[PDB]
Amino acid sequence: GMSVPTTMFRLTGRDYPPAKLSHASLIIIDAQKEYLSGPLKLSGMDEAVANIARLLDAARKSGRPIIHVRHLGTVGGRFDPQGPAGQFIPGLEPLEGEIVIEKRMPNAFKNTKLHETLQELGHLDLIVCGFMSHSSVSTTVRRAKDYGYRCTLVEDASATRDLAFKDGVIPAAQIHQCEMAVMADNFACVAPTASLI
Amino acid sequence: VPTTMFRLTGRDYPPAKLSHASLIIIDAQKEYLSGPLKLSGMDEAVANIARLLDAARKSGRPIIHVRHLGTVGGRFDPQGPAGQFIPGLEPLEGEIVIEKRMPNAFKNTKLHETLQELGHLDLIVCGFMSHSSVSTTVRRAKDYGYRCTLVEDASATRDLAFKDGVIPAAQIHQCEMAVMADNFACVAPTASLI
Repeated sequence: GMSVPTTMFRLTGRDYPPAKLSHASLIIIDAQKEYLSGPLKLSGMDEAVANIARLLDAARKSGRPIIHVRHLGTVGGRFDPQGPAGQFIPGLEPLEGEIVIEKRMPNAFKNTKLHETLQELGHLDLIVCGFMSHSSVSTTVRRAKDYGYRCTLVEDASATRDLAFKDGVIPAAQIHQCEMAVMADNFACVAPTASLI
Repeated sequence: VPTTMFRLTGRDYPPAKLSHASLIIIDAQKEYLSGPLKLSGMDEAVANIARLLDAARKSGRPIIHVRHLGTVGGRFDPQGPAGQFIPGLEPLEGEIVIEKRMPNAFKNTKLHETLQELGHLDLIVCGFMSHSSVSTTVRRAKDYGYRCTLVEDASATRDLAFKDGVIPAAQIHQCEMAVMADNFACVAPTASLI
């Protein structure tokens, strides 16, 4: 057969199974209207949002803990909390009983008590989705590793945008695939929505 | 060509000047020269770390060597070659050495204490692997309010598996440099700093 890279997980024998929704807490990062238009408009949003909605539906049907994260934002600015950009994406609004936090940093733990909350909920397995894959999602998943959580990142329920590399452009798909490979190497199980619901 | 999150939020800062900076070299160890963790483009990355070290030493700057602890039968075997510094990238007396177990070089280390003691908000970061310990450490440094400049040609990674196959080291590295430049560090070549 064909030789391929080995994940840090498999090399060290630290690979864990993907999360089962039935034993997990679901975390939806930054499902906000900022990402539907303007310079932060993300690629492949129709399907990523449809998949977040599927995960939410499944989590609610199953009675699982659900945590919604949003940017604190800036009044009159990006993720404006007094304007459309700070609002939840239609269909991805929280319901009564669900946890909702506001954060300043890409790391959703920093000054939010997300750690205390996840301790209280009692699950080491986290299912993670949202935006942007390379920034708040990547950072939060990495931080969760430090606290000993097992993350399963839902690759088709997350998105990013085209990024600059010097005076050129890397498509959103290429950024996203690279970050999914990076996550799978050493920071999370990476899985499609259909495998969880 | 896209703008950055930094510029959109007005949170962009200038690249570091070596004269006002602390230099951090992440895991410049022999593990990454051979074996399953052999990284791509190491000849030039190591030559550039050596250039940064030279320049930092000539100018009397704080230099922090982060080394991975390692384990018997694991990576960076601390009783064997893999755990040693790459030739030419060894510390000199009066430099700092910090041992770590996790990709985040702050976790269970005195790296934060040390950076605070050194006084410099500006960090020049290089080393290995770009997507794992380097990316993680630079992301964590944002939390503490540090300004990072990541030296893209003094860092490296390896080919990785994904759902649709194998992504070459060069592609991983370029994408992570674009990611870093969006929201986590100024990204600059070695030549611009020395």
